[PDB]
Amino acid sequence: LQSTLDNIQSARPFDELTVDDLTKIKPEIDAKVEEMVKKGKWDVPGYKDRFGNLNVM
Amino acid sequence: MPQLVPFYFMNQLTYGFLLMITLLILFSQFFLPMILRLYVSRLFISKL
Amino acid sequence: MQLVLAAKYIGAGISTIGLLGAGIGIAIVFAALINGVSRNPSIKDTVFPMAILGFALSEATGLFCLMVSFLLLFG
Amino acid sequence: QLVLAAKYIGAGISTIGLLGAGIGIAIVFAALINGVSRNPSIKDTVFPMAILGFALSEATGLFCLMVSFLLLFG
Amino acid sequence: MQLVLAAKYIGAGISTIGLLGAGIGIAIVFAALINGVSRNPSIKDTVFPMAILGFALSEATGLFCLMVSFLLLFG
Amino acid sequence: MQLVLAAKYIGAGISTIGLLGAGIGIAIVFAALINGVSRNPSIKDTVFPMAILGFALSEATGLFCLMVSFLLLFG
Amino acid sequence: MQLVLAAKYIGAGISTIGLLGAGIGIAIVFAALINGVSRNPSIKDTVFPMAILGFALSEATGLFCLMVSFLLLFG
Amino acid sequence: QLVLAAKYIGAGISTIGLLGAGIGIAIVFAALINGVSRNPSIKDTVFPMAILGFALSEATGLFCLMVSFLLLFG
Amino acid sequence: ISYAAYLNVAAQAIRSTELQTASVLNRSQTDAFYTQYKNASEPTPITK
Amino acid sequence: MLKRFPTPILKVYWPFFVAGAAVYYGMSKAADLSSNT
Amino acid sequence: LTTFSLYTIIVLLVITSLYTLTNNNNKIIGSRWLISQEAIYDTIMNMTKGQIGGKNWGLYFPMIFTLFMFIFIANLISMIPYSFALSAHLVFIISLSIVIWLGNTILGLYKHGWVFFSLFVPAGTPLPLVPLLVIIETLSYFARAISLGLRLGSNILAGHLLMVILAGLTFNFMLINLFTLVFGFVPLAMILAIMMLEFAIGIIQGYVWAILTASYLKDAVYLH
Amino acid sequence: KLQFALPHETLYSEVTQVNLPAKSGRIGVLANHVPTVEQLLPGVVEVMEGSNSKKFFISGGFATVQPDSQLCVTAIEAPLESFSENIKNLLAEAKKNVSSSREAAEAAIQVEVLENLQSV
Amino acid sequence: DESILLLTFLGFTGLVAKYLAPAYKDFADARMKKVSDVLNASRNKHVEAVKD
Repeated sequence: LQSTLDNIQSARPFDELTVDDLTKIKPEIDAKVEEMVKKGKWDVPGYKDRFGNLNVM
Repeated sequence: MPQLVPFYFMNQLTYGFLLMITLLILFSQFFLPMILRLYVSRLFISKL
Repeated sequence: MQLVLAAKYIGAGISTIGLLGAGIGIAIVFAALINGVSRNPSIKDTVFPMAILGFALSEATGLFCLMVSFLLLFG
Repeated sequence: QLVLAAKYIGAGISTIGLLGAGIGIAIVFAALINGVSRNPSIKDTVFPMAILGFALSEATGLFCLMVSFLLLFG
Repeated sequence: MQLVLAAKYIGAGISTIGLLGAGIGIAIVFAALINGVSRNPSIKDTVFPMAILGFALSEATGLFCLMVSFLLLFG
Repeated sequence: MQLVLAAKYIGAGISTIGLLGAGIGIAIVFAALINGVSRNPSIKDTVFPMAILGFALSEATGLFCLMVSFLLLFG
Repeated sequence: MQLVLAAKYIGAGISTIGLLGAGIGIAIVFAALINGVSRNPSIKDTVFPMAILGFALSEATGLFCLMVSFLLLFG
Repeated sequence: QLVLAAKYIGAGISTIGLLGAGIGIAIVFAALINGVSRNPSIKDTVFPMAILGFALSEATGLFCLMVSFLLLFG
Repeated sequence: ISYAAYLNVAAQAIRSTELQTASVLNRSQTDAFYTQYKNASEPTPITK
Repeated sequence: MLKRFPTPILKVYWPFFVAGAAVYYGMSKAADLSSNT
Repeated sequence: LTTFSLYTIIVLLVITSLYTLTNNNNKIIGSRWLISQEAIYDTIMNMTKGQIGGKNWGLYFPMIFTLFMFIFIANLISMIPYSFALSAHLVFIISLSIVIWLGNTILGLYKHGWVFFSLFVPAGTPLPLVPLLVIIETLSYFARAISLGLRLGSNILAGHLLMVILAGLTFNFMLINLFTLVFGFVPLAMILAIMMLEFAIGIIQGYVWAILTASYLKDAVYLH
Repeated sequence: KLQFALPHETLYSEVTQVNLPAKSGRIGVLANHVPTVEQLLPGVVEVMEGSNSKKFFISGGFATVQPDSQLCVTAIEAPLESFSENIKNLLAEAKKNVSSSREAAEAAIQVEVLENLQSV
Repeated sequence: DESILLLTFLGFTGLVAKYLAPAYKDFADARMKKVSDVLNASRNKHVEAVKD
């Protein structure tokens, strides 16, 4: 946990983070994106519950 | 009006329906899921 | 022949009068939207789809009119 | 010649009938929007009635339009 | 001959104007139906048959106008 | 041709009539804006965009009259 | 010829009818202003800019009509 | 002849334009009366508004009128 | 349902979140018996 | 930049494509008719 | 080649650039340009979940997205002051409208049988006028066929034609005597005001297309 | 001036802008307003003094702009954050209540109250 | 003729760049900030969990 705490402090791209880096750190990214396309739901739930969203309607 | 009437309608329509099929595939397979990557990634950071 | 062509262009002018009705109609739907929202701010998300639906349907009569105008003019 | 001219003129005049239908449609939708803002919850009952009302008002406009086509083409 | 045939067509076109009032008429009735039903939530069982009656009667003037239009056009 | 040219100039004037409806239309939208803002003192952030949408749609119906008017007048 | 010169004066007259609509419209906007300001006597500073905006836009439809009148008058 | 006839007709057509203005003036005045009766006390604020509204409503009528005269005289 | 009854039920619902003080809860408690009378004679007493 | 995820619901859009083919054929005949008087 | 083909290629190239250099290789933080195409995603997500909401709502979400973006770009490209209007070749927009309309009618018939025409009985009424209310509902149902196309078509056509005719008048207004050239800027300003309005009403009409052919698709997907 | 008093509290008992939800939609009062009496429906209320805004959940009551520019608001109980989850559980119970019986009207009010709370 | 129309387009882009482009800059900035702030907040959140 000490080492992990040090890892969060000394390494963290977060001003220029790439989704490619997250796809690399977890294949969960691509798995979920593919599962959503396969599911046929293009609204990922929870996204707008802790990020915004806007609409005209 | 002759600027709204060619007789080239089927010519027009060939290139037109080609653009529609192109964009349909292009959005659906390429450009829409790359926005969905941003969303899913954002939610994955949110969970962790 | 000249009488026919004259009548075509006169007839075109006459049809255009119908559009006035649709313009008032469009306004009436929007008047309702503004009034509804002001009378209840929370209604807005439910009402906004219905408003656009109503706008289009109102507009459609005007487009029928406009099509007669274009049938005379271009045709 | 004169007969051909007459059908074109008549077609123009007939198109004016549509004017009323446009006002009509808008009044139905206006009442819908007003109603739903008034009740918050009437909409389930009212919305079928509104679609019925739309159809009937619109139908009058279609009568004007078919007369226009009967003159113009016919 | 040409003038008489022409006069049929012109007369029909002029006649088509009257129909517009009935269109507005149907809407005025339906507006009241919506408004009333939104006021009470419960008037509706009385008010709905009254409204259908109102529709038919307002329509009837329009239908008389449509008859004259057909009499001019075909007749 | 003098007949057809005269028919154009008359027909242009006929088309101009259509604008009247749009003029009333603009007003109906703005009247709603004023009324609504008076109700809430505060709805205006929501309602003011709705008013802009309303202006554009009503005005657009007006432009259809204007373009037909110019098709006869100039064209 | 006589037909063309006549057509200019006739077409001009027809155009003038359209202007009536804008006049009614202008009044409607002012009516809302008076009633609105009555309902909340401090809404005036917010509402009065909105009112002048509504006036100008309603008036503009009238302007376009009057332009077409002058084009027929002098063309 | 026909050109002179057209002046008289044209003027007549323009007179129709005035009808809208008449309604317009009234709508402003109706609002004045309604407003005064509504607040009891808005009157001093509303009176300059009312004068402005009257003038503008009237102005649209004046434009109709001058076109009517213009076709008649010249 | 009287107008003030209408408001009353709403108020009772509003004391439901759970962070609320005892006095709030006490204001929702009540205990009364409306004892009807007539003429002398007394139709039975029953809780509000 | 780009990534590819196939979206297999192009076979749910079968009546849309069928309608496109019918109108395509019909417009061939329309174009030939308009290139005639 | 064909002018129509050349401008369809130009539209394709515009659309590609918004997802291949607008972004910063998919930066999570979000670039100023990439925020635009996020908002577009959200307003069609939240619109087509609202229109054709149901168990399937996302199955037609790519189609409604490329019907948005095609018209959204084609009502900017068609408004460049020296450009060949694909859209004002009305026959392509109207053909596309009729295609979607027929593809709704066929979809509805297939999914909801020959009792698809029960959609055009909208309300209980006495039985001898139940069929009447099918005739003058269906008449209006394929009036939607031509309304959807002609709406957009009229808007685009009217904008270009209005601007060019008034431009031609103001050209000759400034080609005559210089005292009219002075105080001749106000009619140019009228064309400017119309051009400002024409961009607005073109994006509004593109949104109106995609909600209406979602409403028709709502009917087609879900019977009533 | 605003006077907002409740049978167990005295809140605001001038005040710059006040927004009140009434059976007439929503009413906003700023300075003199027409001196109406309007019944307040179960509500989310905002009271603003300067630009600072404080949000109250109001059980409905009566509102009366007085002709002297005194906004008398009286209602049974209220801040908004304090009212705020368990109540969402309660609505499930209330739905059950609609089933059995006066209780229907009561439960209907409960549906209004949860809906209004969920709304904010 | 068409140079008048091009002059109108130039004026149109002038109004857009005058008024809209700073507004859209501010809009874009605002959202960007919100996304970023949420993102960095989430980073904080897990750092808390490590300590817990």
